[PDB]
Amino acid sequence: GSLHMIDYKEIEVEEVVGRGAFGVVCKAKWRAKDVAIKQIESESERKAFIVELRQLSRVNHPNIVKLYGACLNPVCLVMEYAEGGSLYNVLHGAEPLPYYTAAHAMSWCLQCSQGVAYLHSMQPKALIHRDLKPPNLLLVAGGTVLKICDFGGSAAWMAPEVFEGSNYSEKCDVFSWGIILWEVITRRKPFDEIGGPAFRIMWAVHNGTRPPLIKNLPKPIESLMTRCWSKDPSQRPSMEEIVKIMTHLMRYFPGADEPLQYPCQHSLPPGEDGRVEPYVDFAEFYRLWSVDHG
Ligand SMILES: */C1=C/C(=O)[C@@H](O)[C@@H](O)C/C=C/c2cc(OC)cc(O)c2C(=O)O[C@@H](C)C1
Repeated sequence: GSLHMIDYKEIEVEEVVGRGAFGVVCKAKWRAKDVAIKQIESESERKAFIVELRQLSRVNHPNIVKLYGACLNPVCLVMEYAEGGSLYNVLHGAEPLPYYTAAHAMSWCLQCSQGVAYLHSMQPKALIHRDLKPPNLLLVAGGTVLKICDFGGSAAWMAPEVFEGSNYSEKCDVFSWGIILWEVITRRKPFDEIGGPAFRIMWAVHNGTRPPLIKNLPKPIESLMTRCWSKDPSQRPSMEEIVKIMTHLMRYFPGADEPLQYPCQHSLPPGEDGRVEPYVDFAEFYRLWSVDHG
């Protein structure tokens, strides 16, 4: 895999757009176009920036944030600017929050599984993301196109074998994906009710706690979600299987290409009796499903 060699002088560093695992993300201008720059803040980040460089140099997929190139003085990654910001901000950010549909929710998850299945298909060795969560998922094309960034606060999406220090596989990303599917359908932060620190989430998840069940969730979606959540990573489906299932389910989710443009004030969490109400509405799914089946 190859990457551009860029002069920091060619970059017009604009405002800070966020902060990740290491470094800082700024909006910037490079070769008349808009970019996202992840600059180095401390000498300790060098090993991570280099590993991210060699990894992202071989990665080319529509659902993965494109790394245009890099600077080596100072060390900085020049990427495509995801104008729609993070999925976390769309779901849980500052008001006004956008309205979104069951079709957007399923589409975002399909697209995330498409990018992760590409990473897992990597030869000679599969690439594991290890930090799949809404802050690391970015949106473009009016909030309709999802792109994964920052390959590995995260305890709520972490597979129990990972924090157990156990030998884990690409099945840890499948667990995180299952949590994200619950999170987009409910528009709730997973394990928000469990007060911090992280060890309290880890203890609960390690003991079998999973997000509450969704009232009126279609049985095929419920089965997929809970299989992804399995304690035993060998019982979880592969990403290739999630892609196929999610692809087939989209026939009952039209409208995923509709940009996010509507204001939303639905933004009120009802209650918790072991079961939560979905934020999205499955009425149209059930209707479209009946036409095909009976
Ligand atoms: C991808 C994820 C990441 O580090 C997160 O911490 C993220 O939430 C920070 C924000 C990144 C960001 C934000 C915008 O618009 C607000 C646009 C972008 O292109 C990016 C971006 O590319 O972030 C990645 C470098 C990291």
